Amino acid sequence: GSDLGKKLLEAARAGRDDEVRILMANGADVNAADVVGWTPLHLAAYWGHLEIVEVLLKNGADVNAYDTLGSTPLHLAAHFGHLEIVEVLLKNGADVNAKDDNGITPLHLAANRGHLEIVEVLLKYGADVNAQDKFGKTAFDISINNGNEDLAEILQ
Amino acid sequence: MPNFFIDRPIFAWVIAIIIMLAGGLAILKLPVAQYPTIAPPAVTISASYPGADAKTVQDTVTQVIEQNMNGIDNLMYMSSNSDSTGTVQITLTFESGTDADIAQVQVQNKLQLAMPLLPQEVQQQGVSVEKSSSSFLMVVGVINTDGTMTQEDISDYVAANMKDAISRTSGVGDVQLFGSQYAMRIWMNPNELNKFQLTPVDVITAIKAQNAQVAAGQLGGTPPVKGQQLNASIIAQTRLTSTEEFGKILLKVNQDGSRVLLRDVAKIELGGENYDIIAEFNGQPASGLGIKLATGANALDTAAAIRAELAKMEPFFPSGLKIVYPYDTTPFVKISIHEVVKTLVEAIILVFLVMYLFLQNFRATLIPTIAVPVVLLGTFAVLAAFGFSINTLTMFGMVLAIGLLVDDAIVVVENVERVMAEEGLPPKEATRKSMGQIQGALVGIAMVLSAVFVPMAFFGGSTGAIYRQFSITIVSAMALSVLVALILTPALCATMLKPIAKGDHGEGKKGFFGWFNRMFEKSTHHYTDSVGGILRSTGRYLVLYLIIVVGMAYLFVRLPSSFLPDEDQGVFMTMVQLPAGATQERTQKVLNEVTHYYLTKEKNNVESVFAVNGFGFAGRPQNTGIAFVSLKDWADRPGEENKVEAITMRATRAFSQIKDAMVFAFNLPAIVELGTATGFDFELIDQAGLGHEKLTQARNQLLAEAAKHPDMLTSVRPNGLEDTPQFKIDIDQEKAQALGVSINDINTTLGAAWGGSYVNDFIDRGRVKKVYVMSEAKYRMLPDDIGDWYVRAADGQMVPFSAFSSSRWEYGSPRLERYNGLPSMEILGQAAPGKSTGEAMELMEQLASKLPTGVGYDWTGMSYQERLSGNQAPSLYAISLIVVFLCLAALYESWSIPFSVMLVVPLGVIGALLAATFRGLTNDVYFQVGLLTTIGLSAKNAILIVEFAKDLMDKEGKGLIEATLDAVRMRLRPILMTSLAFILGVMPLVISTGAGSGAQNAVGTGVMGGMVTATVLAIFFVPVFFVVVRRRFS
Amino acid sequence: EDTPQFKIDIDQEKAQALGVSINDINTTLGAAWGGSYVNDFIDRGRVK
Amino acid sequence: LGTATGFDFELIDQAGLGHEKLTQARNQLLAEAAKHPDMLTSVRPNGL
Ligand SMILES: CCCCCCCCCCCCCCCCCCCC(=O)O[C@H](COC(=O)CCCCCCCCCCCCCC)COP(=O)(O)OCCN
Ligand SMILES: CCCCCCCCCCCCO[C@@H]1O[C@H](CO)[C@@H](O[C@H]2O[C@H](CO)[C@@H](O)[C@H](O)[C@H]2O)[C@H](O)[C@H]1O
Ligand SMILES: CCCCCCCCCCCCO[C@H]1O[C@H](CO)[C@@H](O[C@H]2O[C@H](CO)[C@@H](O)[C@H](O)[C@H]2O)[C@H](O)[C@H]1O
Ligand SMILES: CN(C)c1ccc(O)c2c1C[C@H]1C[C@H]3[C@H](N(C)C)C(O)=C(C(N)=O)C(=O)[C@@]3(O)C(O)=C1C2=O
Ligand SMILES: CCCCCCCCCC(=O)OC[C@H](CO)OC(=O)CCCCCCCCC
Ligand SMILES: CCCCCCCCCCCCCC
Ligand SMILES: CCCCCCCCCC[N+](C)(C)[O-]
Ligand SMILES: CCCCCCCCCCCC
Ligand SMILES: CCCCCCCCCC
Ligand SMILES: CCCCCCCCCC
Ligand SMILES: CCCCCCCC
Ligand SMILES: CCCCCC
Ligand SMILES: [Cl-]
Ligand code: NA
Repeated sequence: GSDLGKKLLEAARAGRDDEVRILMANGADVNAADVVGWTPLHLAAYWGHLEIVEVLLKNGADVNAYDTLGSTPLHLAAHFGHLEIVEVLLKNGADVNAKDDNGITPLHLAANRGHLEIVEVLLKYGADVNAQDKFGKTAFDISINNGNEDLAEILQ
Repeated sequence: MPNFFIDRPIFAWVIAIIIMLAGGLAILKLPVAQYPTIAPPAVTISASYPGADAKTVQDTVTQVIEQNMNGIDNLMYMSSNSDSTGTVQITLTFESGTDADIAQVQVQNKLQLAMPLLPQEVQQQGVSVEKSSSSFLMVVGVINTDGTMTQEDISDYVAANMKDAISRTSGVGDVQLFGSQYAMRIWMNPNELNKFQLTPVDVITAIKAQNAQVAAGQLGGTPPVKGQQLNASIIAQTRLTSTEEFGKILLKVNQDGSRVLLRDVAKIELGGENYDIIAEFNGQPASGLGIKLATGANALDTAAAIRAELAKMEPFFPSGLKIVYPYDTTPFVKISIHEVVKTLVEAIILVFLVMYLFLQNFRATLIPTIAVPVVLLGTFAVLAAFGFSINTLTMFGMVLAIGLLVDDAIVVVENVERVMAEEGLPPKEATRKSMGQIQGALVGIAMVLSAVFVPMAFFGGSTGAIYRQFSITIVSAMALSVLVALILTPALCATMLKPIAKGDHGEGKKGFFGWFNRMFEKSTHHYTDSVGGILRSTGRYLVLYLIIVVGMAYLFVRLPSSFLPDEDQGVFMTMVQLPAGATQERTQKVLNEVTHYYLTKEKNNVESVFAVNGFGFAGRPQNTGIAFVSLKDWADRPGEENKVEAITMRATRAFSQIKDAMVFAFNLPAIVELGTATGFDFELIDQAGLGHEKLTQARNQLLAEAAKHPDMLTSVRPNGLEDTPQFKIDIDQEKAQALGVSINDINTTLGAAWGGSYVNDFIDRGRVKKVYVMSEAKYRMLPDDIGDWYVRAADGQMVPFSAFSSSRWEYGSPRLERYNGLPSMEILGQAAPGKSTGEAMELMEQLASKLPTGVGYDWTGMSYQERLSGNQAPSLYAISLIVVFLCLAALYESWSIPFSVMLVVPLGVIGALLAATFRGLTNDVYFQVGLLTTIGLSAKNAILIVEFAKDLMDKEGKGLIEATLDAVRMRLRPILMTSLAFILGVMPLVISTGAGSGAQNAVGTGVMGGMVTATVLAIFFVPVFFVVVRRRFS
Repeated sequence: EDTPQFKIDIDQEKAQALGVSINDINTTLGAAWGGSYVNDFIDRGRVK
Repeated sequence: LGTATGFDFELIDQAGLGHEKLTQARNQLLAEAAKHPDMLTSVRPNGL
């Protein structure tokens, strides 16, 4: 962990586009990670900062970087309903079937929070609809348990 | 009335004697404290939820209590903190003048009815309702030097053998332990628990069974069988008393018949209730007592009594234990008293010298030497009657009134000495005529000065309570001075002064006093010639007056505003702030570096560093700490370079090097509740259930905009904490039910192990203390450790936590704030250099009206009080000016002549502003009260010039210029005498650099400069004012 | 003046071995020798 | 203060009679009050 690495983590989180720009020019470590294993891309994905997700990927950020529990930026973006960031991550080669330590995928998380637009995008980029978590649950099992009629019909 | 007492000097002496005894009695019985109660009454509700996060605390404790704080009288506002230390503090602030006891009992009564709605673990810990205050009398440190005791061991010894005795000590109002009494700590091992198919649930169940009080009954209890001879109580099971007994608690009997005891699955020791704080004093383990002074108590007596009780405890102290006094106010308060008594005594000595220099007889010098003490003693008797204390504000209030008290004495005696010299009348007849000339004016002056000072007592809020201390002190001293001037002083003059033959001005004397009288008589003719010339060309002086008025107005706007000067109190604070999520050990390494700096780079200045790791003022997570620095005595720190302000700046500059840690030193404020000079306290409020995240975005939007106006706003930051990574674990209900694992067993196992659990009480050497079960550190540090905790299913199989749970990283708040029941975020800031708080607040309001839908705002603390204190000022200034005018109108029997007196105001103010500006001081409370007394004395000088002038025109039919010239001639000597005595009297306060010099400098500087100009200008300008005002109106 | 006390001591280990719960023992001893306030009843319209 | 010329009477059960007997006593008192229209007017219970 470097001085500019810490500055980039804080800037990526806060959504300060202009500060990230200056930090990219000075070569702030894009693979900088905090104690839980979150990169600037993780943080930008979580808090929904589209411009910074794009700028970090341009500057050779790991699109499939995983935290200490095996969660990727696509997991975060899919879970918190950031449609534009999900599309960008998938276009820059994000593993659509990425499994965390619980066996949970972006499709599982999106299904759980009922993000219909995101579920369609994930399925479009070839998300495994039959993918089971550690409890043997699919995105379909989540849709019927949540009682989401629209979602259950799409996961046919 | 003066005539009455000239013929009755014994009656006069009797009145002086009664006043002296009343004052003498008051001096002995009057309370003593550094500062009186200023801040409006506040009641704090405090609750602990062991192992609870900010949201859990907020949504199960804080919201329920807040919803039940209804039907309570005189509530201004309500604010709360819920943080991830498992702590809630709700603060209810009440209208100034509210009974603090009624406020507290009303709050705790409404809480009592809300207690059944709180979680069982919160009801078990309890919910404290306390009168809020931050002023400690002193902090007693208790350390161990031979390395045989931890902070936990010292805390328990202090709690068991010291705290109660100090609480019982005379004048002690409250005592806070810096630590807890011991708890029985059961440190659980999950490997051993799983080995014998046991969980924390079984540990808790066994402790409640085998550590308990059990009711039995009596032998031969009523109603008995008739003939029963013996009646005795049956004692059954009573609470355990030792780590040995807790160790032997039976958990399981195995198939083969071997016993599983609690010591087989846990480490068992006496430890602290909490491990959040790590206290060190010069690197050595430390506890201590925070002692507050009781209402109406004498601070000096209490401090002596505390040290007397600590002395009695010395012989029983375990080896290595030692008392230290890192903070004690009473040395400072003792120096304040000494310095004030010194100033009042020097003032009386200087009046004696000036009185002899001019009047040159010892009988004259004795009259003020009697009169001034009588007034000062009388003033204490009236303070006592109003229920005031001898404090910094009331003591310096008397110092600021010295000029007014000295003048009343000098005016009466000097005028008798003149009347005798000019007319040849004997003392008694001379005193009658002399009082005849001034007695009407003295009463007029009393009413005018009442009109000036009395309205100062009716400002609301904290600043009002401060101004009220000076107002009553000064009005009382002034009021008694006039009573003594009309009763005692005339009687003393009539009976003590020797006659002076008509024409004898001591010009015929030899030596210094002959030369002086010749010089001063010659100087008086030079003065009357100058006024003669000034009065021939009054036009250019009205021009010079407006230049002064404009210069005054200009200097007023440029002079930075403040409350009370910073002081060298031999102590200051160092703040240690690490990045969010930083651990206790990382914070400890920075504090070790900060402590090492002070005992190395400032070994000459620093006596001790009190390092409190895991303590902050806006939340106490693991990434925060403070170093409380105590300095060596003032005597051993000579020069400005070795004072708190210089050490502070040096420390801050050195520590700015420290990487990944915000560290800075700062002096303590005079009174904490007033806040910073032109600071504001803003609340951003969620008014439409937006939630934490949308309110954060709104906060950032406001902060971003505030940063774009550095011309108006400076250091606009949040007071709270930023969201941090947290470990969300989801229990799969289906998997739990499938394996036959109850959710109670899962939630207890997790909570008990990782969070800790208060089970019940035991009795340690005759003292009831708490029993906590918790995981030993090494099994609750990292996410992988979650899988090492097992829960027994219905069928008896041990199921790991991994089998029925899933986890992920998310962000959440470690401290959630609420204002008047709604989610809030406190924003601090201050007006830019040259800008007023009003302007800064006006912009913040403008910026706030541009935030998203459902985001409101309010002002709190100093900002709430400023809005309500600022709106009163115009009314109080107006009432003061109107009543002054009306009193002078009644005195002079004229609507016009009053203006000639009132025009003097700027002549004093200009000198005060020049002296303050030049010396680099601020427009503070001491300076402001200084202006009123300077205005007061110059007004008094002017009143008597105009009375003498007007009387000569009315009675002796003299001309305007003739009357004015004869008036200023007669008033020259008394005006110069008062000014020479008083200026010399405040000279020590101006040059002072010792302890309490900040206050002395603030009192002295403005008064000295103000008196210099007030004296020099008024003697030339008052005659101009009178001539111009008489000409313009007939 | 100081009074004599009859200290009874329940062996919880020996009780557990015989298959009797401590709660049943505590209630039995307490209820019998000291009495036990169970709940209220209504005597001629007054709670007692 | 009140309702000009109105009274506010409280019938009391002093001997644990019960609600049923006290209701009869109330009815007896209401009936007798109706038999004196020259003195008492609108004499009625406030309860249900
Ligand atoms: C506040 C509102 C609330 C309501 C309060 C109501 C009460 C108001 C105060 C009442 C004051 C009125 C005074 C009455 C005096 C009557 C005496 C008349 C005779 C006289 O010439 O007065 C002599 C004294 O005055 C003198 O010789 C004094 C010198 C001349 C006037 C001096 C002016 C005093 C200073 C004014 C300060 C401004 C005050 C503002 C309120 C006493 O002569 P004698 O009768 O004993 O002789 C023997 C003759 N046979
Ligand atoms: C930095 C401090 C500055 C403070 C401001 C200064 C004001 C206080 C000093 C007052 C000094 C008065 O000094 C006085 O001035 C007047 C000017 O009108 C002189 O008067 C002179 O001019 C007038 C007008 O033409 C003539 O009538 C008169 O015969 C002549 O002597 C006096 O002879 C002199 O003694
Ligand atoms: C045992 C004695 C207890 C004393 C309690 C002290 C209360 C202080 C709590 C707040 C501390 C947090 O720090 C914050 O408040 C300080 C108030 O002292 C501010 O300090 C401010 O007021 C001081 C008044 O003496 C000035 O000397 C400083 O120049 C000024 O900046 C800091 O700029 C700010 O960072
Ligand atoms: C903040 N304060 C003045 C100090 C200074 C030095 C200290 O060494 C300590 C404190 C606060 C006190 C608060 C007390 C509190 N209480 C009076 C028992 C308390 O309940 C807690 C708590 N975390 O709830 C403590 O940490 C505490 O035990 C503690 O460890 C302290 C402590 O050790
Ligand atoms: C003789 C005429 C004196 C009139 C002035 C008295 C005003 C005092 C009003 C009051 O009670 O407020 C006290 C106030 C509290 O902070 O103390 C002060 O701040 C001092 C105010 C000095 C103002 C100088 C005026 C110059 C222009 C005329
Ligand atoms: C002798 C002086 C009396 C002073 C009384 C002051 C009371 C005025 C009340 C101020 C509040 C007005 C708000 C508009
Ligand atoms: C401490 C009280 C001292 C009182 C002494 C005053 C004596 C006054 C006598 C004056 N006399 C009547 C003689 O003129
Ligand atoms: C608020 C009232 C102020 C009092 C002003 C009275 C002035 C009267 C002037 C009479 C001129 C002849
Ligand atoms: C708030 C009460 C203010 C009253 C001030 C009166 C002072 C008179 C002293 C003699
Ligand atoms: C030429 C100016 C004269 C001024 C002299 C004033 C004398 C004041 C003595 C106190
Ligand atoms: C016992 C302390 C008395 C102090 C008196 C102070 C007088 C100003
Ligand atoms: C004649 C003097 C008047 C004094 C009243 C206070
Ligand atoms: Cl003499
Ligand atoms: Na539960």
